[PDB]
Amino acid sequence: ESADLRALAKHLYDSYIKSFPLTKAKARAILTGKTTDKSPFVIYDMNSLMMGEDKIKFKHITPLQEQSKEVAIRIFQGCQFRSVEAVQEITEYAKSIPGFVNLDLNDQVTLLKYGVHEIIYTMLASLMNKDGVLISEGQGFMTREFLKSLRKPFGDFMEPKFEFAVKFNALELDDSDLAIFIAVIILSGDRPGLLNVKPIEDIQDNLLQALELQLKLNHPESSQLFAKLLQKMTDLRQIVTEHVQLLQVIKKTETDMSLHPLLQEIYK
Amino acid sequence: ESADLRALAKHLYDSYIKSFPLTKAKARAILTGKTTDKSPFVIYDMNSLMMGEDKIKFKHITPLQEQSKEVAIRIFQGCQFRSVEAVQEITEYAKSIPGFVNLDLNDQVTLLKYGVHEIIYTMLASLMNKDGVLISEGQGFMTREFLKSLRKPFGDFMEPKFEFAVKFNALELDDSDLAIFIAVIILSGDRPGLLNVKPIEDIQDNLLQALELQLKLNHPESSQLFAKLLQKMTDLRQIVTEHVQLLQVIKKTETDMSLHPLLQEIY
Ligand SMILES: O=C(O)[C@H](Cc1ccc(-c2ccccc2)cc1)Oc1ccc(-c2ccccc2)cc1
Repeated sequence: ESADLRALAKHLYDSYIKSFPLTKAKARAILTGKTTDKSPFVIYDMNSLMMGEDKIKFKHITPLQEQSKEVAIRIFQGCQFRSVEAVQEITEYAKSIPGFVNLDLNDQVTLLKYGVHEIIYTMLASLMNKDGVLISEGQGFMTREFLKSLRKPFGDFMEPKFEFAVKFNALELDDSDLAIFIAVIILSGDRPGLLNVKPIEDIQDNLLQALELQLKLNHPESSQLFAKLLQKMTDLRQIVTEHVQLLQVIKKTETDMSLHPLLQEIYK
Repeated sequence: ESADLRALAKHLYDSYIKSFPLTKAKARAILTGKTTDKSPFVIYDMNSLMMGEDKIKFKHITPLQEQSKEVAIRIFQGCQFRSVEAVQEITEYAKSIPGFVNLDLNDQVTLLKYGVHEIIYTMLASLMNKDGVLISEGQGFMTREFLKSLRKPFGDFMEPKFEFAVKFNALELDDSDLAIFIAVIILSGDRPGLLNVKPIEDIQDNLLQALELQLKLNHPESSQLFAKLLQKMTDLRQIVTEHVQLLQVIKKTETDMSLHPLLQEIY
């Protein structure tokens, strides 16, 4: 019966809300300006950056850079802390996924290990528009151009994201939809090291049906969306892959940089 | 209307047959399956390879392994020769997919250029099983072991395909299913340099609709088969991408040989 999928649809949207403070909806309301209830301070140049710390809560170094942790770093390190906070949230959302907490704990760990970032970059799409990405719970907004215009081993970090995001937001999906999609991303099974695929495959199979229907109802006039959406899961894999190697480059550049353990562990 | 799709699917099935000599069905019967009416010649040992040129018309080389060109290469350069026949077999099939031709000539070429490797490794899983892959018009059968016992680079070459294949075959798809699947791969749409996507996506949307029903009316007991088949295309995009990585190193090997250029152009 569908009614059960719809109920499952309802269940996941409900945990999504409880788990993530900045829903795509809050985010877009901030970007589309129209609803100028609260607009973001815009960081487009080093000048703005220093200013931003003033306007927004930035415990980083506002004044001089180079000799005391340059900008490129503080932004990257500032970025680090956000992923972690992202991981704690996604981890929190997984638990609410029917059947996820009853899987071999080892598996649960593997699913989060490989799922976290494809999910991080999908949610990130929600905070991005052709020209930039919201930061600090939406209080700020940092330009795509300003980001691309960063140092050699740091300016190449976001561009690929933006590209995936521009074509992804293209599908015009909303939170109710992402809720299930990230759930499907989590219960993969092609993950290296899994011990009991079938039980995992058995849940994802239920999620997908839930998605199929969700996309059908939420997007009638949108032909073949479900099919186009699953294919998007391929763009992610690449992004991650490019993300880790470019990441390795850093390890060598600045051996004085420290990768947050919760992230150091996840990577492999 | 389900009538037009059922038609489209049959149309594609009919074409796929005329274009592809060795069908899964065929290869299957032959493989680990029985149907032993003409058992295929096996190549499990460095010695079974040699003497394999006697029967099994190989249009590319004679058996000679003794300080006179290595085996790994002779085999590697064989997979190529065959893939090139493949490309042609695919080009014909591509040209029978409704709308395909009425597409910008540059778009057709682009679609073909990037979607050919994925189509191959998909069809290669037809001729494979966890123990080995069917060779030469299905006349032969080279062992997985042997391929894994090849040269250093040439070693971790086919393995990633054997693993993809095992998992792909698990889906237990038939030629009627594969036929529509191949088309969907071709008419992708997110290919670099395309000029006019709309017509492309429009035809794929249609092929995706066709595939869905196809799988519905042939694997009912199967669940979310469509979804799972679609997420297999990512494992494909990966096989091919990782295949240029193990192929880029080959350039750093056998290429600069004064006597062999007219052959380098062919590939
Ligand atoms: O983290 C974010 O919210 C954004 C988008 C983003 C970018 C990259 C990732 C990322 C995810 C996993 C590993 C590495 C990076 C995750 C999110 O990137 C930012 C970069 C800098 C800042 C920033 C924070 C404080 C002061 C100045 C800039 C904010 C966001």
